[PDB]
Amino acid sequence: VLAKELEDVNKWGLHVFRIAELSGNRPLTVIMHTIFQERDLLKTFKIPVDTLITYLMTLEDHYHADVAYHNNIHAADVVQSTHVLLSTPALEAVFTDLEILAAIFASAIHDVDHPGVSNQFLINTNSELALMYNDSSVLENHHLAVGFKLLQEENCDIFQNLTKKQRQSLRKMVIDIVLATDMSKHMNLLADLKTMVETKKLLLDNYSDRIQVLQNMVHCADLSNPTKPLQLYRQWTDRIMEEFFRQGDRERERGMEISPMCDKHNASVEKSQVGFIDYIVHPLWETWADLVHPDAQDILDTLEDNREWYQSTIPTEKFQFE
Amino acid sequence: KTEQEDVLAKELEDVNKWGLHVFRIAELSGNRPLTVIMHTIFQERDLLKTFKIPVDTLITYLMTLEDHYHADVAYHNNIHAADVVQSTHVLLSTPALEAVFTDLEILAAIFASAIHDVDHPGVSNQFLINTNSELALMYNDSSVLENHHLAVGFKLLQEENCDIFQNLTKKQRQSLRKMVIDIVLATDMSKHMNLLADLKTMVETKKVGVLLLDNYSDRIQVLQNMVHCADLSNPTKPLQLYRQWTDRIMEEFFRQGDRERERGMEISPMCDKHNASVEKSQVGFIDYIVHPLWETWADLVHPDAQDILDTLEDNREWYQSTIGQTEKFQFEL
Amino acid sequence: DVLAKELEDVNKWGLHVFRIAELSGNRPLTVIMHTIFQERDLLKTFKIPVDTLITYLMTLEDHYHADVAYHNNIHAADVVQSTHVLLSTPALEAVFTDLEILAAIFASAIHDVDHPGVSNQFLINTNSELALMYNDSSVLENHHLAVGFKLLQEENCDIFQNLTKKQRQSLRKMVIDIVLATDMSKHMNLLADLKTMVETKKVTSSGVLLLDNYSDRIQVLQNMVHCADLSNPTKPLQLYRQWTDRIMEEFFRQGDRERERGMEISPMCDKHNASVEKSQVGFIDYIVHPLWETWADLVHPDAQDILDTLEDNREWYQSTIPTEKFQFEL
Amino acid sequence: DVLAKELEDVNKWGLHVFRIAELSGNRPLTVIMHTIFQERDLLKTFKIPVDTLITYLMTLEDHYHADVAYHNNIHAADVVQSTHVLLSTPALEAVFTDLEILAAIFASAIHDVDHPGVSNQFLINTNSELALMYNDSSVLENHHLAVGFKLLQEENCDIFQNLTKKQRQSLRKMVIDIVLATDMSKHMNLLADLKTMVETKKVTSSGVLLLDNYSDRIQVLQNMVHCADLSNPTKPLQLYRQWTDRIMEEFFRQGDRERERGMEISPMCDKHNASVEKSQVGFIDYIVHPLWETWADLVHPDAQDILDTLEDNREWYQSTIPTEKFQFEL
Ligand SMILES: COc1ccc(C(=O)Cc2c(Cl)cncc2Cl)c(OCC(=O)NCc2ccccc2)c1OC
Ligand SMILES: COc1ccc(C(=O)Cc2c(Cl)cncc2Cl)c(OCC(=O)NCc2ccccc2)c1OC
Ligand SMILES: COc1ccc(C(=O)Cc2c(Cl)cncc2Cl)c(OCC(=O)NCc2ccccc2)c1OC
Ligand SMILES: COc1ccc(C(=O)Cc2c(Cl)cncc2Cl)c(OCC(=O)NCc2ccccc2)c1OC
Ligand SMILES: [Mg+2]
Ligand SMILES: [Mg+2]
Ligand SMILES: [Mg+2]
Ligand SMILES: [Mg+2]
Ligand SMILES: [Zn+2]
Ligand SMILES: [Zn+2]
Ligand SMILES: [Zn+2]
Ligand SMILES: [Zn+2]
Repeated sequence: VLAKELEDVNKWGLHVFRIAELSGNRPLTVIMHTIFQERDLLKTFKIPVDTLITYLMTLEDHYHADVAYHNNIHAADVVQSTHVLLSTPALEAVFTDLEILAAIFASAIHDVDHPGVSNQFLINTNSELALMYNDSSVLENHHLAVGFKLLQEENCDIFQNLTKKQRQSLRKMVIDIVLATDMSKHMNLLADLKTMVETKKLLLDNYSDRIQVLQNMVHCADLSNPTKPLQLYRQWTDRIMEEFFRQGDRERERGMEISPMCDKHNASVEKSQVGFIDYIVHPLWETWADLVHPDAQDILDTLEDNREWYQSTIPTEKFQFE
Repeated sequence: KTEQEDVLAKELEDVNKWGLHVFRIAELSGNRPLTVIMHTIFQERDLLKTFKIPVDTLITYLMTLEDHYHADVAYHNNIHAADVVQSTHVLLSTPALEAVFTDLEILAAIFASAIHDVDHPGVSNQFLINTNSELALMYNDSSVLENHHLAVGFKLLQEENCDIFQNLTKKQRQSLRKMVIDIVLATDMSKHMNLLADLKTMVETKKVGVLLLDNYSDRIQVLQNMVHCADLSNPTKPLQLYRQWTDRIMEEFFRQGDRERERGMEISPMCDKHNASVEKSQVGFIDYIVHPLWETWADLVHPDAQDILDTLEDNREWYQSTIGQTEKFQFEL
Repeated sequence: DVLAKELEDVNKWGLHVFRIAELSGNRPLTVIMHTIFQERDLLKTFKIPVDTLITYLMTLEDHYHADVAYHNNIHAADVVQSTHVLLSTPALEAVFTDLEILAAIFASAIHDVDHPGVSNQFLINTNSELALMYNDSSVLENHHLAVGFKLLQEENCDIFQNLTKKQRQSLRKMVIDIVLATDMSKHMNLLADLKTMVETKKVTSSGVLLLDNYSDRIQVLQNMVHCADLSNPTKPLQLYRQWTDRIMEEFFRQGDRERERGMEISPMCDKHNASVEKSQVGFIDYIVHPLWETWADLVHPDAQDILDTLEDNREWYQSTIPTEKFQFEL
Repeated sequence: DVLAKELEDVNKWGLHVFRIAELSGNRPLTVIMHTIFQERDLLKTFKIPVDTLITYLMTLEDHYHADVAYHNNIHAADVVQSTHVLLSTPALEAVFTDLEILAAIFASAIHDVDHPGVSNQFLINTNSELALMYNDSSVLENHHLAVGFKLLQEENCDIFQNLTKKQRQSLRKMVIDIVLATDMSKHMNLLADLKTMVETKKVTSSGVLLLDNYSDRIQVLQNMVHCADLSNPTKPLQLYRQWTDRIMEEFFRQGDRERERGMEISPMCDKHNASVEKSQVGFIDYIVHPLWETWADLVHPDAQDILDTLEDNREWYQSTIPTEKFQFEL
């Protein structure tokens, strides 16, 4: 049964692919709806249930089924991971229900309508998307537009019983969160959070500090694959690489320079994963674990066990460093 | 999970708390308080794993059992059974009884609570005796209903897919069966005096952090009295709930009086709507029956049952604020 | 010390006001008022010397009766603080000027000063000096205002000493219009006017209340403090139950006075034939809910969590029931 | 204090034995045995002085090697508590006497005492004095018993002082029969006998297994402790993985010593060419699953959830795969 798998909704390491299969490819709808009930978000913001389901299905339908990694399973995973991260004891009673909703809704839409290729592929091919967004956070800008645009379809406005101020406030937060998922923003985000860990009171008594924690939270949820039970992590690696190698096949067909990690004929899958952890995932997830000491120690330890597992198996690093 | 199912699940989180809103749960479940509460308590206590009880079999039995409580009966219906089930579930987890009872003894107390008033017709044993009912004739005027409640609770195990005990060994089943019988037959009010006197004697010479109970007589004594305490637990509930229980039992009692009047029978204690004092009857019920029982219990599990005993005396005072045959009656138990 | 940690809840509906009264040494109105004024920076804004404030607040509080069980300095503190929370309601963000805000809180602090613990009609029946001065019309409410303003003239008490004449004359007007609305005989007409406002309701582009003339701005401020006054049945049940126990003791003393004197006993003042729980349900059904129902719709959906408790507490009192003509004809 | 809360789970499969070892101050065998003796009333039944029991348990436990990653006191404790759970399975209710229970529990407790963390073959090929003493046959298993019984002779350590000669001679025969059956070279015939018993299984009138001869009775107790000994994979994955890490560390220490000495490296002992997950899968497919499948048959349906976990945990090891001649041979 599906229902019995959803009981793990509050735990790190939910059987997410299992839920994907059991709900008939509706992991984003079933998990988002569970969490909305679990958090009493339908009562608080008077979201009609039919309106919520209809929107969620709509949002899910706009994730591509042929995209290996950035599809509805990835989106459900980031939504659920943010739901767990919100519930850490060191952030207890820190966020309002509007900020809670924002981080969770921002996580839901954060990759909607992904074509399975990078911003630069879109930029180099003179895509209509890159032309509209002036080669700047092309997809991340797009994910937001599509996610907000989708509220306008029949019976999809889930924010209809929010006041003007609540919609303004929510809208600003969702934008600041999803635009922080752009990787060219990782270095400054980690730095800003590095500073907060050093001068913290936990209390956050202005918008700039509050959006900043919420930004990094969803960012860690986005970069959380390596911190998961290994049998799930392994599945995230098979999926991203399948997507990456496809862009490489596409770049190669077109006579383009093949991107970092996209060459199936020259792929150090294992070495790239240690590089992802060493350069990006671990440096961030360690700074999070400081902010919320010791709430993520087992998450941090799972990360180091996976890195060691991937190391043992070793029979783009320029890109990781920058 | 529907929107009503979620609100019901939100109510069900209080299953471990005295004064659960059992009437809201009755409404929210589509009049299935006993199925939902029993199912919850079996999950919580891992009784399905422990006794390898198939889940479909457990739900099919629960519904079937609840279907044999009479909807038209005002007190001794399925909301009452669920209340005694839940109240026992709480009393079992009381700090001073921690790790005292085996898995089978726990199943026995809970199953006994569920079945203990099944198929109650709304009338006393004496009404059934005086009318020469077949029930009385079968059970020789002795614990007529209490025998019936048991007979029926065990009978329904034989319906299709209803045997929740199918994977117990003969030893396990013979033990459980004997404990359920000891517990339900203890709910007959003609047993109140001995049950309490023996409990008083236990408290007197009681060994202990948690209570030490070594032989069968003493363990069955505590279990019988615990369920007897859940059975007599209305006055110890928040006033909002206790008042509902009173209206319900008085509506039941009054129906029996009207039947007794119709038939030119003598009207039973507390069943006369043209001459009843609801409040006065409650003070008697507490002073003579419920308080001396809950006082003793609170001694046994001290100081776990302190708020409970305090609610009891607050409620007695409130019924005192608002104020013969029935005092004679209550005095002799 | 201990007080300081309770006073952090001054922006919340349900402040432990009775404990604050204990910890401050029977000085709740002074501390809660001083707290609210610093919180709203009303001293810097209006050039109020902090010693002049505290002296006046001490003076005002002293003129609340320590022997009156309900209408004392704890009730005033409670009305001040409930107005303070009601002024921060989202649907009213940036609506009211600092002067209009000072007016609301001032009015609430003074609204019951020198209350003798008996009704207008007791004063009127007995030919009291007060009823003869105010011509039997809003006797106590006129007095509360008059005392509240005359204490400004005691030593080092004039908190408005640095207000301009236009500010002073405008503040005075608003404070008067507010407190005179607390006479329960103005309730029927106050609600009618608040109702007609919800049916012809204008809202700013930011979503908040659009009030552009004086009649409507005062109207809202009148009902707000009127809601703060009748805010007991909407607080946590532990607070509410204490307010009922206090109002009745004070009602009962009035009845004892009326019996002694051969006077007809006022509704709810007979200790020998009393229905405390059922009169609470009547208070809620006929007066409080209908008022808070129309406030909720005025600030929709801000006042939902408060309306839910008023309906919760009505149920707790309803369940404990073993003067209606009075409640009806308002 | 936090220890009492963990020892509540002593009757339960999946007890947090590592957490109990940290909380007792590296005394899992002493606390766990003591708990079980208190819960089974064994001290009363056999007039075992309580100080004698503790001194013995501290002594026995002191003789498990601390520097050994798997075959240490934690493993001894784990096998004791697992047998204790298995003895209580509903399908064996009232089958075994008190002295047979005492025998299985004591046997579990002593079964790896003074284990040096290397195999018999290693002790044989290096001509150890222990191999010489035991003529290369069940070298370690003979030693664990000799030490286990030898320690009864230390000061205040004779837990069997108040047992009659008949009882002592009977307990001793049983303990020896049980521990010597923990030699893997006996696995095949022990299992073959369990299967036989399952095929010609008799239940009593009250639904528990019938065993009217010593050969049948000791078979079951041998297989029970054999099951407890091979129970790691049937534990919560979180417990199982610590067991797997600890054994492989122990195996890998021996491989390093064999390499150092120019010896052939034993199966699963080369840290440079290891398949930690493929080994657990094979360990389950060849040894653990055939054993527990047959046990779960004997005690049907008592061990269904134990068997289900086994089957979940195998699949987890398949998923983490990026020796077999040895496994199959047994
Ligand atoms: C589990 O395996 C992985 C999962 C996700 C990523 C991402 O970078 C995802 C992801 C995200 Cl969060 C945001 N912009 C694009 C993508 Cl492609 C990933 O990438 C490794 C890696 O080194 N990532 C850095 C990076 C920077 C700029 C563009 C693209 C990538 C993984 O390792 C192969
Ligand atoms: C809160 O209101 C009540 C709830 C339950 C009872 C019972 O006695 C229930 C109940 C139970 Cl436990 C067991 N045998 C029958 C019933 Cl009828 C009750 O009765 C008061 C009272 O005085 N009961 C004594 C009595 C003795 C023998 C037969 C019947 C009754 C209540 O007060 C009127
Ligand atoms: C918590 O319980 C109460 C709290 C306050 C009141 C008041 O009405 C106070 C209050 C106020 Cl606001 C204004 N003029 C006088 C008083 Cl006495 C109250 O009174 C109930 C009630 O029915 N009041 C209606 C009324 C009062 C006076 C004149 C005309 C009409 C309460 O119930 C017993
Ligand atoms: C959690 O994982 C394990 C746990 C226990 C064993 C044992 O075999 C233990 C153990 C036991 Cl019961 C009895 N004689 C020695 C040991 Cl070394 C184990 O060994 C693998 C395995 O396949 N075992 C077979 C075997 C036969 C003969 C001698 C040694 C081993 C594990 O897998 C690596
Ligand atoms: Mg993205
Ligand atoms: Mg009965
Ligand atoms: Mg007044
Ligand atoms: Mg061994
Ligand atoms: Zn993403
Ligand atoms: Zn009953
Ligand atoms: Zn007032
Ligand atoms: Zn062993």
